[PDB]
Amino acid sequence: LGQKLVIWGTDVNVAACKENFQRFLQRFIDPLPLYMQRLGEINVIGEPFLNVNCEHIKSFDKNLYRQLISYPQEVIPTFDMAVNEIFFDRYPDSILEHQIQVRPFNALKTKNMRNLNPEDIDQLITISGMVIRTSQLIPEMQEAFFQCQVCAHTTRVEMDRGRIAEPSVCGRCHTTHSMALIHNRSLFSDKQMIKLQESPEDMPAGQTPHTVILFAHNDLVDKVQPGDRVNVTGIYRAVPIRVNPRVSNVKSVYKTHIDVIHYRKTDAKSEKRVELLKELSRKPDIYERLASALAPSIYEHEDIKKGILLQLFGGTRKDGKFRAEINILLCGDPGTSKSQLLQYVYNLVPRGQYTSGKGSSAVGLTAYVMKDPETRQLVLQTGALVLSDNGICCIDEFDKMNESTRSVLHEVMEQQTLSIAKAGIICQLNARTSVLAAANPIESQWNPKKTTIENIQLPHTLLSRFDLIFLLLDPQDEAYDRRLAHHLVALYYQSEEQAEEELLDMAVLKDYIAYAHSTIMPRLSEEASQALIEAYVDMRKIGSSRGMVSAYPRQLESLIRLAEAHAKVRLSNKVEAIDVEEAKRLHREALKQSATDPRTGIVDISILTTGMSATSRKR
Amino acid sequence: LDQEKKIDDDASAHDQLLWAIHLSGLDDLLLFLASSSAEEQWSLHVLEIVSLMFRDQNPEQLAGVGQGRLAQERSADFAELEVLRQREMAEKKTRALQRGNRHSRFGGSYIVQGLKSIGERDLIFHKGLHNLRNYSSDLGKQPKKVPKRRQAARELSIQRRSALNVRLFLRDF
Amino acid sequence: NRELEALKQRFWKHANEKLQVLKAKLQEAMKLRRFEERQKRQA
Amino acid sequence: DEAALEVVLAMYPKYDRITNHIHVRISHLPLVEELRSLRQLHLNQLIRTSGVVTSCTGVLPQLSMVKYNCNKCNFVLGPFCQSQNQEVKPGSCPECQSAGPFEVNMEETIYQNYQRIRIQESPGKVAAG
Amino acid sequence: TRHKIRELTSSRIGLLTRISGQVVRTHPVHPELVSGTFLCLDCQTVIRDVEQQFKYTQPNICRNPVCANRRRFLLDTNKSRFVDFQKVRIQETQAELPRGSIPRSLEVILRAEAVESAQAGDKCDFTGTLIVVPDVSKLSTPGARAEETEGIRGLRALGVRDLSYRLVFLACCVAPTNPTAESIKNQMTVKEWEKVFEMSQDKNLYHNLCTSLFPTIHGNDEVKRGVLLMLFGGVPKTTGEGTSLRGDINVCIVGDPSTAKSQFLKHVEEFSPRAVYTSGKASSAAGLTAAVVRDEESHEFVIEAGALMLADNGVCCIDEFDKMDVRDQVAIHEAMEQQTISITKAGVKATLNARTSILAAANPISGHYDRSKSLKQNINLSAPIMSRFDLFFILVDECNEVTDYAIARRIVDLHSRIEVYSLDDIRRYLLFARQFKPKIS
DNA sequence: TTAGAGAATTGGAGAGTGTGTTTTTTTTTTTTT
Ligand SMILES: [Zn+2]
Ligand SMILES: [Zn+2]
Ligand SMILES: [Zn+2]
Repeated sequence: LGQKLVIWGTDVNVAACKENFQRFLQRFIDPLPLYMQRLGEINVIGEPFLNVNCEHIKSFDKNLYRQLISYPQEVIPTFDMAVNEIFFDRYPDSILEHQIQVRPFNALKTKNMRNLNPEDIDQLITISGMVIRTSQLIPEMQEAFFQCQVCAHTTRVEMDRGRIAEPSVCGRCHTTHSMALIHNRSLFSDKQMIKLQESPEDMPAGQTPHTVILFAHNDLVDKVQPGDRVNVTGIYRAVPIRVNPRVSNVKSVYKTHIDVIHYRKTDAKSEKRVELLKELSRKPDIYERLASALAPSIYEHEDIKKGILLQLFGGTRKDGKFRAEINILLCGDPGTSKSQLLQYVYNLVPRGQYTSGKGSSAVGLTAYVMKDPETRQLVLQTGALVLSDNGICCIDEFDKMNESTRSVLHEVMEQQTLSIAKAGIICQLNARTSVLAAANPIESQWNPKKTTIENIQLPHTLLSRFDLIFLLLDPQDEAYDRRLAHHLVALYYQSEEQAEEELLDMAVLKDYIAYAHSTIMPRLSEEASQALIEAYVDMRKIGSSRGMVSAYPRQLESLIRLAEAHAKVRLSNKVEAIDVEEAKRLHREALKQSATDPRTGIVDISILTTGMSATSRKR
Repeated sequence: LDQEKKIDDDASAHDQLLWAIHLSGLDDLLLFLASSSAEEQWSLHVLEIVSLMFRDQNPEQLAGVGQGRLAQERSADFAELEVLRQREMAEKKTRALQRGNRHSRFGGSYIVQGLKSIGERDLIFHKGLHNLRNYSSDLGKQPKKVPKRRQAARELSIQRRSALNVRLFLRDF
Repeated sequence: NRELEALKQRFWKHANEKLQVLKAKLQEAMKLRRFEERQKRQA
Repeated sequence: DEAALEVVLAMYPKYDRITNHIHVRISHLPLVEELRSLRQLHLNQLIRTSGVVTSCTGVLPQLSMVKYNCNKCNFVLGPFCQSQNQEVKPGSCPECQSAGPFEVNMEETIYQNYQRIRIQESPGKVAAG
Repeated sequence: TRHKIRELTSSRIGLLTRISGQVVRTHPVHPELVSGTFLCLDCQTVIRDVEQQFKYTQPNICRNPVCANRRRFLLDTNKSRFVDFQKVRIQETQAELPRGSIPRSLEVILRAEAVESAQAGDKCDFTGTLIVVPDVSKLSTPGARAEETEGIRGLRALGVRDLSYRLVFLACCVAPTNPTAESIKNQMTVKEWEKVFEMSQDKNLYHNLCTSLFPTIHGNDEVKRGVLLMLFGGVPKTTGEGTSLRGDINVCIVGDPSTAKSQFLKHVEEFSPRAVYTSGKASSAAGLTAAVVRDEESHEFVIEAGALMLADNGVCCIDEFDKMDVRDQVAIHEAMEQQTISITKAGVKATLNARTSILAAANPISGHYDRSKSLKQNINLSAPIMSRFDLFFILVDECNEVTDYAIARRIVDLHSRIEVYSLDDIRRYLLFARQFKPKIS
């Protein structure tokens, strides 16, 4: 009889605790009838858990909060009984896969990892931390299935605090030691170990971080990945560890872990958007508005931002084998805004990647095979170019990569696939990725006398794959530098009402790009086709006259990509001479920047070859 | 014992043997020997043959056999399958309610103040709050070995529905 | 379909697990042994 | 092997001084198998395979018919045949039933040459990568 | 229904499930005991069909009802039944991998007909059951005695130890996730026979096949013919003394970087099966031919296969052939004519088959061709390398306005309007025709 | 017709026997420098 129960060594009545929690659920209303709304949400969604705020419990009833914190192992099952009783007193014929779990949580940490003490054992705590590792899924047996190997009579045994009461005899027949555990007829539930470090923001000065073990079960297992930051609420357990696996002597010093009751992630940061985006797309100069919205924190390079915008939108993928991906390269000294552009667009785009061409990079560009250290089994770590198979791959320090990595990037750009010839493994991985690269001069600062290729010292074959190439040189001009300095001091005097506005602009830019990618699929009009065709012939004219060469057919492919992307930006769904003219303009601006020899002007064969015509006749 | 695990509606070795008798026509010779007044000397023999022939059968079940039995038995098999499945699902749900929605090493202990233990102290309960709705003192007890003398007698064979051709032949016989 | 069959014939012209095959082709020879011994005994 | 020994001692009556057993080896068996294609169906059957020898032990002495001194008395346990499957444990002495730390009688034990090789598929018959 | 690797939770234990995954490592095929036949040593009774758990199990009792023996049994290996067994690691396919996660690996068991049907790198659909496999080293039984999370406890076989579990998928079927002369004949259909016969009787078949294989290419009709004959190939032969005569055809396309030289290679590679595209510069330690690298598991020198080895009995499309590393520049001599790659290094001696047709593409020195000079003067290939190729082709970017007009028309038509023979038909006809072995009149 | 006193068989407590355990450096070699 439930009314006779008290928690062991506690003097708290289980029935009274259940009634107090029931009236809490029935009458708490003011977070600004609260939790009956959550019960209805459970009823329609079908998720068997209820999140409850311990501060709400405290403000409703201090004593109930004290009981919950002190004796969670009994009080939380009491709350489960309370909530299930209420839920099935209402909604009488709704069906749930499981009984509801109450998941009490504190909004902020009550303790930190360094101050956890034996006084806190079997007590509900909340702590903040960063996740270091997450184990494979561990099945925990919940009900053992036994079958008699003599007469096939079966029985089921319930789990008593982690040990089985194995039947020593059969019931149907009477043979001894005949009941065998049928492992895959038994019942199991999910379990997982998590290793959690104290946050860098929470560590004391100059100390090595402390770490705790969490154990999650059932539905909380697969909610947290390594690198995440979480406020975890759970019961601080202490368990013995046996001195060696074949002996039941245990060390006097106990191991500790946290049974997870609740996770709250603390580093995470439709028609109501579509209606805005539809009219905003037909607003005038939306192209300029989006391009200027890109990277507000730096002084403006209009054509660089326009090219990055068209890279984000991309062409149209169709089938044959032509890449819709657009490749962009940025050049300039160290200390220019190119790395800020890379990091910004990596934060912006979905399926993005950011890595360094240098061999010291955090995640490599090429794919490799390694022994998973926590498992010892091989894992195929596909590089960033394969991980960004439907996004932008940002490559900082693009000049410093070794020749093997240059070959890998040549393969990825030409074929949009990465070959795997690892030991045993043979496969063709997919790398339909838009590469945004940032190179440096081999010298300290950009040599004006030498060409782009002569300064960055990358092969002309790989340079020829990029659709656009730009330079971040700053003039020795007061007209530019004075206004840049004004922009910089204003950026210091940035405030939160500007931060929110720029965040809203970036968010609607994200929604715009996602909505474009979702459905909008441009096609070529006849006038656009004629414009592209005569554009290729026009680019060939200037070189074919006088006997040199000024263009080659892959530039027509680049122009097609840019025109399709611009139609995608303006939501036209039909490519037109407007898009083709913008493509020609931006492509020729990129050529004016990158392909300009200091003596003879724009030379096309400086991309097809190392050096240029003047050098070829100087030697 | 190895090959008596045949499922119903399948031709066991005995069923195949009876089919051999049927196709050979020795069944008609047995009917002749049973009906003959002159060869009455073999009556006990013929009785033993007929007994061993009809060893496995049930009279009413055999008499119910006829032309339209395939559809009847197919539908009956499907319906019985669903009945068995529903019973197992119900028992699984009851067990899932009897245990809690927390793992077994989730602790917690209670004192049931009214219940005296085997001593004079109040009962301390460790098997979870869910079990106290239908508490019984034999939750964790091992049953007892019935000694050899007291072990109840068990039925010597399961019943299986023999092959339909053999059942039709035995009905006609 | 005669010309198609002729093309099939040309491709067959250019056209150019085994323990059971061994046992079968050997079983033929031992059957012949038994037959010849039987005939010689009955002669 | 028994029949071949009979024929060999018919041809050369004094060959028992040189040998006590003739090993019949089989060549040109049509049951050729690839190493990658061996299955449980080939178990306890005479197979023929090809490959490159990639490892070899030294020629080691292996027990073939082993005799053991009793751990207490002077009796010697009977000839036990080595199987390639497990270590042969002597059991208990039939004179006195002791079963303690028995030891091999090296002089009365019959040994045979043993060499364990590892073969693998030839590198031109394996696929690239 | 299909399930993700992330969805293989304990709720799926024992249920029929279908998953997609990429094979990472396949282990050797073993014989696994499925049912043991045992002899009772103290009454000589034979117990058949003893079914095996995830531990090697003897009879629980003797089949003789009055026999008291319960641990002294001897397996009869010749009368027991075994199954072919193979375990393979897989991981999540590239498509299904959630963003930012480490790839989650899984262990899959293949049995009987299914063993060795999947190779590392293959993307396969596995149909079967998620099951749970105990730590069998902790279990002690009469058959065999026993060898940071706490397992379940209290079994007699387990003693004072604790039993942990791990999840393993048991695949009853394996297939790819998205896929002799007589063998060809029987595999293909009557309609395919009719189409093959039509092509065999077709007039202008030469130019029809050229146009069908190379639609994007404007002009260069002779280069198209050369590449088509390179695909068809000659007849390999073996001399009386056992040396081989080369059958494969080698073709090199030199040209300015603005020409269609790479596009020929792309069309060939996307048409033909078993073909490889590669650059002259290596993406790996093994470039075109092969390399010797230290095994990360064994710390031992092993072969790493190159593009030609991967293209064995196929076509290797080598772009930027002028930019080979010196190891490939030397070993390509043996690979192109003798069709072998001979390696003699520490820990490895090997002759590796490279029976490949090469389609090379190359740039002139200084990046443009000069018609006043010979090809030997225009490219950096040495005379030994030049002698290997059966056909050489040169592409010069003529500054001809009508040709540029036609090029732009064709390209933009391929991008806008497009949205004789099909490539599948040519694949079937090539596979049919390559089995012919013409004789010399 | 029930059940209780004397003899024989079976359950299991416990006494006795046997088994298993507590990153680091120098050197080579191929490829890459
Ligand atoms: Zn039983
Ligand atoms: Zn002795
Ligand atoms: Zn026995």
